[PDB]
Amino acid sequence: AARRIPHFYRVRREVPRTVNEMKQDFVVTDFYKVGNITLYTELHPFFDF
Amino acid sequence: THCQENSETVALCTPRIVIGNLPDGLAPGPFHELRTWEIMEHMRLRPPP
Amino acid sequence: VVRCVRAQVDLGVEVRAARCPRTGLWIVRDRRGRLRRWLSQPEVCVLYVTPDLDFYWVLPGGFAVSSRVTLHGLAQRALRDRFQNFEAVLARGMHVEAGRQEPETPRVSGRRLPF
Amino acid sequence: KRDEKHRHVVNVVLELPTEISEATHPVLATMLSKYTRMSSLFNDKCAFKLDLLRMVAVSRTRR
Amino acid sequence: SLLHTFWRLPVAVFFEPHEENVLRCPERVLRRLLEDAAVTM
Amino acid sequence: SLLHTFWRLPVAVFFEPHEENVLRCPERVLRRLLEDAAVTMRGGGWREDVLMDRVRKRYLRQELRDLGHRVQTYCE
Amino acid sequence: DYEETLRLFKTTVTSPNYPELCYLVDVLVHGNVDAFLLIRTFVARCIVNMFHTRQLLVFAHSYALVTLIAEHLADGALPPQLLFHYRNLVAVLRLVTRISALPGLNNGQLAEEPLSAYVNALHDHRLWPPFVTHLPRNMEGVQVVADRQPLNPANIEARHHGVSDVPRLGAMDADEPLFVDDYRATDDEWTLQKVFYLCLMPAMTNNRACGLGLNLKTLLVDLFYRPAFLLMPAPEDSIAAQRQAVGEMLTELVEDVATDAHTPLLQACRELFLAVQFVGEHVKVLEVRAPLDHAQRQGLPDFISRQHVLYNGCCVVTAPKTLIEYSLPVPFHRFYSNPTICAALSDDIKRYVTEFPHYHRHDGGFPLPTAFAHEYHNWLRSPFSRYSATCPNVLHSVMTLAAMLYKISPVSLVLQTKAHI
Amino acid sequence: AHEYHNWLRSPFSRYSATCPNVLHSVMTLAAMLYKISPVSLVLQTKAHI
Amino acid sequence: MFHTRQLLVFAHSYALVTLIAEHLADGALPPQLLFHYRNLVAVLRLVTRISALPGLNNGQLAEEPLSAYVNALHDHRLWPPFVTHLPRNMEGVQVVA
Amino acid sequence: RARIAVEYVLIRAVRDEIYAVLRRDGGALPQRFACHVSRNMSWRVVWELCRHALALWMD
Amino acid sequence: VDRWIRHAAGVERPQLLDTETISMLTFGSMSERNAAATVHGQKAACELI
Repeated sequence: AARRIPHFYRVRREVPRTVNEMKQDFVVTDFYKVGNITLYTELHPFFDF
Repeated sequence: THCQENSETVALCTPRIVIGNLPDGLAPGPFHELRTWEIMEHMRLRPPP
Repeated sequence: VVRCVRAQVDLGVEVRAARCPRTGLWIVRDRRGRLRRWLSQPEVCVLYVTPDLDFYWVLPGGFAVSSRVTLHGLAQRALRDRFQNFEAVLARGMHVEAGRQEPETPRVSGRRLPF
Repeated sequence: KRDEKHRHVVNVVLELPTEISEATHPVLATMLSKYTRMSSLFNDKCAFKLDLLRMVAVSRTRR
Repeated sequence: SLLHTFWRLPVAVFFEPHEENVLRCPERVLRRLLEDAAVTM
Repeated sequence: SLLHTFWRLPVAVFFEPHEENVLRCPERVLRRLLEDAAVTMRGGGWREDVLMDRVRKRYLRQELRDLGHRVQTYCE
Repeated sequence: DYEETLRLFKTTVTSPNYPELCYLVDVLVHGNVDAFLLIRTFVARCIVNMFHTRQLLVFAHSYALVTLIAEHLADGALPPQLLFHYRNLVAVLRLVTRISALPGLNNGQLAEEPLSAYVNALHDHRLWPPFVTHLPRNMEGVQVVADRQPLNPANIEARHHGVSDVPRLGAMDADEPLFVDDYRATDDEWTLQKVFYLCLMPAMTNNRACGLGLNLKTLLVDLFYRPAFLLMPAPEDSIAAQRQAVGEMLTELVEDVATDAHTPLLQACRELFLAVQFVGEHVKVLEVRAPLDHAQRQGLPDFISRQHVLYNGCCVVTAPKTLIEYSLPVPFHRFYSNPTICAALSDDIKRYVTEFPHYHRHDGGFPLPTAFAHEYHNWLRSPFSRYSATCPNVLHSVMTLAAMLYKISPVSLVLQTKAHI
Repeated sequence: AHEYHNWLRSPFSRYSATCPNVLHSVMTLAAMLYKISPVSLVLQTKAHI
Repeated sequence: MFHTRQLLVFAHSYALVTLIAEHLADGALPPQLLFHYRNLVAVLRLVTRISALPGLNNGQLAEEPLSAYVNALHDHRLWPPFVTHLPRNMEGVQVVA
Repeated sequence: RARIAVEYVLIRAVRDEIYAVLRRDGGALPQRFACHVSRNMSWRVVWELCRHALALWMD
Repeated sequence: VDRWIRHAAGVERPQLLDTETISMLTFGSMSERNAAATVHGQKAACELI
């Protein structure tokens, strides 16, 4: 696969965004609002879920 | 507005596409300046290079 | 479940199966109860195998290669000792009565005291 | 005999222009002595090429 | 290539999610997918 | 009297599935292509042989290394 | 006052006209010290000439290049401001590893680990720099994965130099045998390499750098096969005759970057040809499967931790124009994955960017391949790449990355507590 | 002369006359091109612009 | 014209200043002059950084990306008044003569 | 080798069972699963995807 | 775009029928579900841009 990484971009389909990338986009104050979706993932300060 | 067809005066509606299309009486220049400085804060460029 | 656009196959799929009341065709569902919806996706393909060892191979559109799995070309004892479901002996934590509700496993702890 | 495999590992395998003879190149003789001791890897001749290139590099050092 | 359907006249659908979804990807998506199947071999 | 859009139900006409609405052959050409892809598997890989090659090259590599350890400590 | 050296670093890393041979000399030397001593005056003339024609300071992409320059080239024969600049870069390294450590309370050790490797991840040997040139000293829990089994038998790691090892040169694409130059990295230079490749580089480039490698087995064989290299003594009548003698490719590579008024071109390419005896191997993507320390193992003890590093590769800041037929991009981390460079190198990635223009984001939102998609198992999560694309180019914005690498262990809580942090 | 149907309206040209020659004043022309789509109206305020 | 006058030339074309900042950047210029064109393209990159919202625009609702809806400086329908080459994608665009 | 090979040759038996039954019917497989279809859709590409899919399952 | 905006605004898809549509014209419905618990009583806040 170290050689074959052009074969991954041979396809024309995008990647789904992960939850941790879906958490970084929220600004500091509305993160506690119901407009956030990934609050049910956030459970512990020491462990991502 | 009222567009002028061939010996005709008709009404004409057209979308203002961007935020600068508002008149300065409703949204002035220094408001745009301060908005850009707010955006420059938001991308951590409030001291510009 | 073989997914060609991502080149990822699937090996263990548990699925519930039933028949429609109106027609004799099959309906597949999740083991929770959710309807399995991969059959609409055209790029994917699926292979179903039954507890009485029948065989389906469904490309999208519900059309199915249908057969039985052949195993007469394999020896009995090799298949019997290579993999086999296991019947348990009685140890600490299980009931002497069969089919009773099991209590908690012994679970020796690296977190608590041994006691 | 020996000459056909030496002209292989000089001209056919190594793709050397022939005017670099033996007498212009002694470490070439020290390398063809061990190049002929193996029989595989004559498809990836560029490995042999850069092997003799690093050999003429390491021989042409003042240290 | 084209299938032989038992029911002659076609039928609409209410498109329930509890109904199995019906092959909604059009022909340009199938063109993209044949390109993906050609390039992944 | 104005052209406002409203939420209509998603209507798309299809064919209800039956026990004999059969999918036809792929115009006899990919039928033949799948026949060639079927019959070419009589000569080729076997997918259980490769593990035997893995353990064989592993045993060959370690055994020649033990032979080198033997012969290097054979000339004291 | 390390500000102007960091300004020069920012203007030499974000510059689009970086000279091309800095990457090839980086993969050529592999940070091997006597290899650097052989090529010493060549790179001295190179950095002096290239700095005088253009205010960028070259070789700044590699940690190994700048540290060998500052340790061995420091005798003289250069204008002293450049040596001061390199000494300020290593002093910046020293300052941020003083910040990352706890100099107040680092007495003794625990479970045969020093306490400073428990509080911040810049000192643990489990975390690796993305651009590894030599194996470290400490591989206790570490599993190095080139293929299906990890390379725990230590006998598949050997490489000799200057002996004409012909089978390893034919096995430069063989993934299973590993070839290292038996200079095991100690702990402090492991910390400095982790600083340079984890922290300083993306903080200066705003995560616009990339990582690539060369197909040097088929690159040098049409780069040194001209008989001016082979029939060297142990010409120079005109520069055009040297140009046709050296071949077309070496002309625009080494035109003005190393040819001062005292040396000709063919002399300089002979001196760079001296260093080919340490050729190394192709680029590999290794996977580190080390678990955590014993403190953080107390929660989720079966948490393996995968971390993809590069071997024999080069951190790059631009697309090398004349090496696109012999190079290949490896976006393998949320740092060093610039979609512009990977678009410029390979064609299908450029096709993927032109069909999905929203993947031009430099903040780690670029899709990594499937063998790098363990972002929950990575040591450096998406907050880091989210932060680094918009951080300023300031020394405190450098040291803030080492600040965010403070570990969450109970002993790190004790240590940050007793220092009132 | 069809100015309503034109993409860039009049007051961009009216602001650019007395616009000072500073780099931040250039960015005012950039951020005056924020579209007024409903998708822009949720994308702008999500970063509290 | 930077020595006997005090104005840099070819500052009225993007298509000029990119080729100046890239292909005249390989040599044959005092780097004081080159850093002005480098600062020009850095200014342009800095101000197209402020146009989109790089912390938010990761998605595709249509063939257009997310960033082409927030600002007009990121969609293919908006054209500069001076062109040398046609754009890559002209879906909603039609040129007329 | 046989003790490893048992399930793999069972998989091979399944694969040429598929091959024999697609040679048996002539290649016109019927429907057994309840999902609606569309006539105005090219089935050649989903047939090619089926071939590629059974290939990838054998790999 | 209706699938994206409603998800971005946190609004579910409209669920209705033909006999439900005519009954919205005459009377309407209690389409908004009551909250699970309200300590502040009922709520009302309108909008005017």
